[PDB]
Amino acid sequence: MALFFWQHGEEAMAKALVACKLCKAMAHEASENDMVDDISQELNHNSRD
Amino acid sequence: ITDDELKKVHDFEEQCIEEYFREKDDRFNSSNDERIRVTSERVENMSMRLEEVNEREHSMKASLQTVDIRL
Amino acid sequence: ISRLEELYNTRHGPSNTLYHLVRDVKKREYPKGNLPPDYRISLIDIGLVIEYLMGGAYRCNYTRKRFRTLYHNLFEINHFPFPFHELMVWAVLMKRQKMALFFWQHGEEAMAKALVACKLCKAMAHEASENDMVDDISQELNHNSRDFGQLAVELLDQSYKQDEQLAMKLLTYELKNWSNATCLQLAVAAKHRDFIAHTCSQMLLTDMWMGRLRMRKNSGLKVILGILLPPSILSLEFKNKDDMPYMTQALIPLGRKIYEFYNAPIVKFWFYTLAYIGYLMLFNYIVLVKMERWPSTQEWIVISYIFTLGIEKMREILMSEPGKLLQKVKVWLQEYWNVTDLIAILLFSVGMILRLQDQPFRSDGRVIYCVNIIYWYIRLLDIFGVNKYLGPYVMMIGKMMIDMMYFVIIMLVVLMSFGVARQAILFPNEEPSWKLAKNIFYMPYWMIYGEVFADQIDPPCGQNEIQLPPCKTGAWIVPAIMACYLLVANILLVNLLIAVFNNTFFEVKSISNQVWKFQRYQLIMTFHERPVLPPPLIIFSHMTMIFQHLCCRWRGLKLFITDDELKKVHDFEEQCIEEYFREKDDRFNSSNDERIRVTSERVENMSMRLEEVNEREHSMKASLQTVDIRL
Amino acid sequence: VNKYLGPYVMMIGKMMIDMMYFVIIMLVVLMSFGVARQAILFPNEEPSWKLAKNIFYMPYWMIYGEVFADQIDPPCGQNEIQLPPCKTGAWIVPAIMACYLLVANILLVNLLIAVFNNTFFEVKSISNQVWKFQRYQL
Ligand SMILES: CC(C)CCC[C@@H](C)[C@H]1CC[C@H]2[C@@H]3CC=C4C[C@@H](OC(=O)CCC(=O)O)CC[C@]4(C)[C@H]3CC[C@]12C
Ligand SMILES: CC(C)CCC[C@@H](C)[C@H]1CC[C@H]2[C@@H]3CC=C4C[C@@H](OC(=O)CCC(=O)O)CC[C@]4(C)[C@H]3CC[C@]12C
Ligand SMILES: CC(C)CCC[C@@H](C)[C@H]1CC[C@H]2[C@@H]3CC=C4C[C@@H](OC(=O)CCC(=O)O)CC[C@]4(C)[C@H]3CC[C@]12C
Ligand SMILES: CC(C)CCC[C@@H](C)[C@H]1CC[C@H]2[C@@H]3CC=C4C[C@@H](OC(=O)CCC(=O)O)CC[C@]4(C)[C@H]3CC[C@]12C
Ligand SMILES: CC(C)CCC[C@@H](C)[C@H]1CC[C@H]2[C@@H]3CC=C4C[C@@H](OC(=O)CCC(=O)O)CC[C@]4(C)[C@H]3CC[C@]12C
Ligand SMILES: CC(C)CCC[C@@H](C)[C@H]1CC[C@H]2[C@@H]3CC=C4C[C@@H](OC(=O)CCC(=O)O)CC[C@]4(C)[C@H]3CC[C@]12C
Ligand SMILES: CC(C)CCC[C@@H](C)[C@H]1CC[C@H]2[C@@H]3CC=C4C[C@@H](OC(=O)CCC(=O)O)CC[C@]4(C)[C@H]3CC[C@]12C
Ligand SMILES: CC(C)CCC[C@@H](C)[C@H]1CC[C@H]2[C@@H]3CC=C4C[C@@H](OC(=O)CCC(=O)O)CC[C@]4(C)[C@H]3CC[C@]12C
Ligand SMILES: CC(C)CCC[C@@H](C)[C@H]1CC[C@H]2[C@@H]3CC=C4C[C@@H](OC(=O)CCC(=O)O)CC[C@]4(C)[C@H]3CC[C@]12C
Ligand SMILES: CC(C)CCC[C@@H](C)[C@H]1CC[C@H]2[C@@H]3CC=C4C[C@@H](OC(=O)CCC(=O)O)CC[C@]4(C)[C@H]3CC[C@]12C
Ligand SMILES: CC(C)CCC[C@@H](C)[C@H]1CC[C@H]2[C@@H]3CC=C4C[C@@H](OC(=O)CCC(=O)O)CC[C@]4(C)[C@H]3CC[C@]12C
Ligand SMILES: CCC1(c2ccccc2)C(=O)NCNC1=O
Repeated sequence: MALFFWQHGEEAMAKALVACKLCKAMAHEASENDMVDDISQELNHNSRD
Repeated sequence: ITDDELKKVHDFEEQCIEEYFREKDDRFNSSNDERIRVTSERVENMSMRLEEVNEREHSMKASLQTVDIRL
Repeated sequence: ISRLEELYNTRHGPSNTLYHLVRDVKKREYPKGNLPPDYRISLIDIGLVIEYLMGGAYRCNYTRKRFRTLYHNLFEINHFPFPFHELMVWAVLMKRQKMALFFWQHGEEAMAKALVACKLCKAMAHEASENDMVDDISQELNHNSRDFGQLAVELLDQSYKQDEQLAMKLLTYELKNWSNATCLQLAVAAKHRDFIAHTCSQMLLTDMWMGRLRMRKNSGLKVILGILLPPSILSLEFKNKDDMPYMTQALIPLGRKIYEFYNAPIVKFWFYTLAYIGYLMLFNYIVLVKMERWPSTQEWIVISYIFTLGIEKMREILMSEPGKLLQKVKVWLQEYWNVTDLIAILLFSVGMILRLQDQPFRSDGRVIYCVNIIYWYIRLLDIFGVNKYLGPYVMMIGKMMIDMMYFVIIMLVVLMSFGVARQAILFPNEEPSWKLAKNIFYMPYWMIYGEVFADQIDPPCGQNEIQLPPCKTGAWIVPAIMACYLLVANILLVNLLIAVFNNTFFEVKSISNQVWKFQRYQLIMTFHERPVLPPPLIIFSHMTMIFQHLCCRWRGLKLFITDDELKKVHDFEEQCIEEYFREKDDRFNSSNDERIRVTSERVENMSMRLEEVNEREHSMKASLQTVDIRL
Repeated sequence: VNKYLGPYVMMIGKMMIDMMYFVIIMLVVLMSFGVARQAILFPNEEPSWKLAKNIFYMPYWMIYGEVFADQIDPPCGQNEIQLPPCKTGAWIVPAIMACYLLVANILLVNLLIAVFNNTFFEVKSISNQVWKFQRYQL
C-alpha cells in the first residue's frame, strides 16, 4: 500500500526518504522493545527498498 | 524556491517517477527469464490451436473427399 | 515381523555393509567371531546394530523386552503400527537411497526419520572408513547423510514459514518410537550443524537460555546485578507461568521470582563464572604471596573449590547417558575440557599433598600450583566461548594450531641444524653432558623473536687488546650460516605461516561459526542440569541430592505433548512435506533449463505436425482444384 | 577531510574492535605467564602492589622483540663470587617462556593479521561510504 501511494502524488523523493527514516526508526524500536526479530528484519527491508 | 519553481520540480518529479517505472517495465520485459517464459507459454498455446487446426483439417479433407465423390 | 526379517535377509538388489555390522555387534556382544554363511539375521541383531550406530543412550524398540517377548512367543500383534519407519530403517541400512527417499515422503514423523537416517548414514560411513572397505561406499553414505540433512533443513524452513509455535512443538516433542528422544537431540546426536545453526533453533536456544526471564535487552549485565544484589531481582520482568515451559520431568510471588531467577541457565552460568573468577584471583593471591607451613584462608578456599569441582566432575560422569560405566567414561571423554579439568584436579591434589609435607616437598607443591595456574587461566577461553564474537575466535585459534604444527616441525628441523652447527663449531673440546642440547635449543630459539644476541655473533678474538683467546677453526662459518638461518626463520617461514593462516581463514571462520552455533545447545543443556549453587558451595546441593537419592531409595528440555497435539504436529508435518515437495516441483518447472527443454521439444513436435498439415493442405488444394475443374 | 586519509582513519576505527578480542586473549595468556613466572622465581614475597607490576611488566615487553636475554636462564647454584642457590622448579620458567613466546608472536599476531586482512574489503567500502556521508556533516 505504501509502494502504491509512493507512485501517486507529488514530493515522492521526500516521501521516500521520510518512509526510509520511519522504517529504520521502527526497526530500531522493535529491536529495542524485544519484539519479534522478523518484524525488525522486515522493517529494515522496507527501509532499504 | 517559489510556487512557480515548486510546480516545475513537481513536474520533474513526476517525469522521473514515470520514466523510472516504465524503464523498470522495459528491463523486466527484455530480460531473458521473462522472454523465455512468455515464449514457452506462447509455444504451449500454439500447439493446442494447431492440434485443433489439424483435427479441423482432417474434417475438411474428409468433407472435400465426400464432395468430390458426390460430384 | 517375518516379512521384514525376510526383507533384511534378502540377497538381491545392490550391495550393502549390513553383514559387517552384524558381525561386529555379534563379536562385541559375545567375544564366535565370523558369522556362519547360512545365518538368518534376526531383527534383534538389527536392534543391536541400530543401538551401536546411533550411539549414546539410544535404545531401539527391537531390543526392548516387549519385542523380545513377542519374538520368543512367535518364533494384529505381529503388525507394525508405523511400518514406514521400519521400512525406512531397512532401506537406510542396506544402502537403497531412492527407496529411503520414497519412504520418507509417506508416513508421519518425517523430521525424526530424516535426522535418524542422517545419523545412521554418517555412522555407517565412519564404520566403513574404519573397517577399510571401499572408499566410494563411504563417500556415497556421506552423500546420503548430507541429502537427508538437507531434507530436514528444508522441512524446518517450511515449518518456520507456516506457523512458529507448532514448529517449536515439532522440535521439542518426545518421540516414543525413537527411544524417547527429541528432534533437537537427534539433530545434535547426528552432528547436524545446519539444523541447529538455523535462526529458529537459535532463538529457541536463546529462549531456553534465559529460563523464565523476559529481559533480552542488554543481557548479562542485569543478570550480574541480580547475582550481586539479591534485591535487584524483583525489578526484572518475568515471563508468564504458561508461555513456553521446557522442563525435563513433567511473599510467595517473591519466592517464585527468586526460584525462577536462580534456576535460569544464564543466571546459573554467570554465577559459575563469577565464582570461577573469584577462585582465580584467590589462586593468584596464594601463588604470589609467600606460603607458610599451614595453608592460609585463601588457600583453604582454593582447595575447597578444587575438590568440590572434582566431586562435581565425578557427578557429571555418574549422571551421564549410558548404563555401563566404561561407556559413561567414553561419553565423558568427548569433551576434552572435562578431561583436562580432571587432570588438573588430580595435579592440584598431588601438589597439595606435596605442599602439606615438609621441605624439600613444599617447594615442589608450590611449583605444581604454579604450573596449574597456567591451565586455570587458559580455561577462560572456554569461559569466554559463550560469547558470539570470542567463541568463534577461540575455535579459529584451535583450527590454526594444526596449521602451526607443521611450521613448528620445519622450524624445529632448521633450528636444530643451526644449533648443532653452532655448538659443534664454537665448542670443539666439550665433554658428554646434557648441556649440549640446551646450548642447541637455547640461542636459535630466541634468535627468532628479535634477539639476535649481538654480543656473541662475531666476537673479537685472536688478537691483543688483555689478550683474547685464539680463534676457533672455522668460526667464520658461524656468522654466515647465522645469516641463512635468520632469513629462513624470519622472512620465509613466518611469512609462509602468515599466508597459511590467511588462506585458511574464511573456511575455518565459517566452520567455527557453525560449530559455535552447534555447541550452544551443549552449553545450554549442560548448564541446565548443573546445580543452582556455585562450585565452592556445591557441596550443599550435592549432599541435598544424596539425601534425596537415599530418600527415594527408601521409598532433555522437552514439552511432553498429548495425543491431540501429536495429531496436530503430524498434520503440520504432512503440510510441510507436501508444501516442500510441490514447491520443489514449482521451482523445477519454472527454471530456465526445463522451460527451454520443454519448449525445444514442443517446437520439435510442432514442425512435424505442421509438415503433415502442409502435405494434407496440398492434397486438399489438389482435391479442390479437381472439384472446381469437374464443376 | 582528505579523500585518502579519512577512510584510513575510519578503517583504523573499525580495526580497533577486531583488536579488542586479540587484546583480551593476549591479556589471558600474558597474565598466565606473568603469574607463573613471578610465582616461581619469587617464592618468599610479601603482600605488596609490586607483584602486579612484575606480572604485567616483563611479558608485555616480551611481545615486542625484547625477550630480556639476561634474565631468561641466569646462572645460579654454582661458584664463579658464589651465586645464590637455584629456586625450586626454576627450569619451568624458560620452558613456559617458550610456549608463551610462540602463542604470542606466531599465533596471535598472525591471526590478527589474518583478521585485519579478511575484514579489510567490507570495512574499506563502508569507510568510503561513511566518509562520503559525513562530508555533509563536515
Ligand atoms: C566475583 C568477582 C568478580 C569479585 C569477587 C572477588 C573479590 C571480592 C576478592 C577476590 C580476591 C580478594 C582479595 C584476596 C586477598 C586479600 C588479602 C587480605 O589480607 C590479608 O589476608 C592480610 C591483611 C589483613 O588481614 O588485612 C585482605 C582481603 C583481600 C584484599 C581480598 C579482598 C577480596 C578479593 C578482592
Ligand atoms: C566464593 C569466592 C571464590 C568468590 C566470592 C568472594 C567472597 C565470598 C570471599 C572470597 C575471598 C574472601 C576473603 C579472603 C580472605 C580474607 C582475609 C581474612 O583475614 C583474616 O582472617 C585475618 C584475621 C585472622 O587471622 O583471623 C578475612 C576474610 C577475607 C577478607 C575473606 C572475605 C570473604 C571473601 C572476599
Ligand atoms: C603461559 C605459557 C605456558 C603459554 C600457554 C600456551 C598454551 C597452554 C595455550 C595458549 C593458547 C591455547 C589454545 C587456544 C585455543 C584452543 C582452542 C580450544 O579448543 C576447542 O575449543 C576444541 C576442543 C573441544 O572443546 O572439543 C581449546 C584448545 C586450544 C587449542 C588451546 C590449547 C592451549 C593453548 C595452546
Ligand atoms: C617451535 C619449536 C621449534 C620450539 C622448540 C623450542 C624448545 C624445544 C626449546 C627452546 C628453549 C628450550 C629451553 C631453554 C632452557 C631450558 C632450561 C634448562 O634448565 C636447566 O638446565 C636447569 C639448570 C639451569 O637453569 O641452568 C632445562 C631445559 C630448558 C627448559 C629448555 C627446554 C627446551 C626449550 C623449551
Ligand atoms: C635427528 C633429530 C630429529 C634428533 C636429534 C637429537 C639430539 C639433539 C640428541 C640425540 C642423541 C643425543 C645425545 C645422546 C647421548 C648423550 C650422552 C649424555 O651423557 C650423559 O648423560 C653423561 C652424564 C652427564 O654428564 O649427565 C649427554 C647427552 C648426550 C650427548 C645426548 C645429547 C643430545 C643428542 C645429540
Ligand atoms: C612438536 C614439537 C613441539 C616437539 C618438541 C619436542 C622436543 C624438541 C623437546 C621436548 C622435550 C625436550 C627436552 C626436555 C629436557 C631437556 C633436558 C635439558 O638438560 C639440561 O639442560 C641439563 C642441565 C644443564 O647442564 O643445563 C636439555 C634439553 C632437553 C634434552 C630438552 C630438549 C628439547 C626436547 C627434546
Ligand atoms: C638477504 C641478503 C641481503 C643477505 C646477505 C648477507 C650476507 C652476504 C652477509 C651478512 C653477514 C655476513 C658475515 C658476517 C661476518 C663474517 C665473519 C668473517 O670472519 C672473519 O673475518 C674471520 C675472523 C673473525 O671472525 O674476525 C667472515 C665473513 C662473514 C662470514 C660475513 C659473510 C657475509 C655475510 C654472511
Ligand atoms: C601516545 C600513546 C598514549 C598512544 C595513543 C593511542 C590512542 C590514544 C589512539 C591511537 C590511535 C587512536 C584511534 C585511531 C582511529 C580512530 C577512529 C576515529 O573514530 C571515528 O572517526 C569514529 C567516531 C566518530 O567520529 O563518531 C577516532 C577514534 C579512533 C578509534 C582512535 C582512538 C584513539 C587511539 C586508539
Ligand atoms: C594488550 C594488553 C594485554 C596490554 C596490557 C598491558 C598493561 C595492562 C600493562 C603493561 C605494562 C604495565 C605498566 C608497567 C609499569 C608501570 C609503572 C608503575 O609505576 C610505579 O609503580 C611507580 C613507581 C615506579 O615507577 O617504580 C605503575 C604501573 C605501570 C604503569 C604498569 C601498568 C599496567 C601496564 C601498562
Ligand atoms: C583472574 C584475572 C581476570 C584477574 C586477576 C587479577 C590479579 C592480578 C589480582 C586480583 C587479586 C589481587 C591481589 C589482591 C590483594 C592484594 C593485597 C595488597 O596488599 C596491600 O596493598 C598491602 C599494603 C601494601 O603493601 O601496599 C597487594 C596487592 C594484592 C596482592 C593483589 C595483587 C593483584 C591480584 C592478585
Ligand atoms: C581491555 C584491556 C585493555 C583492559 C586492561 C585492564 C587491566 C589489565 C589494567 C588496567 C588498570 C591496571 C592497573 C593500574 C595500576 C596498577 C598499580 C600498580 O602498582 C604498583 O606498581 C605499585 C608500586 C610498585 O611497587 O611498583 C600495579 C599495576 C596495577 C594494579 C595495574 C595492573 C593492570 C590493570 C588492572
Ligand atoms: C571450573 C570451571 C567450571 C565452569 C564455569 C563456567 C562455565 C563453564 C565451566 C566451574 O566453575 N564449575 C563447573 N564446570 C566448570 O568446569
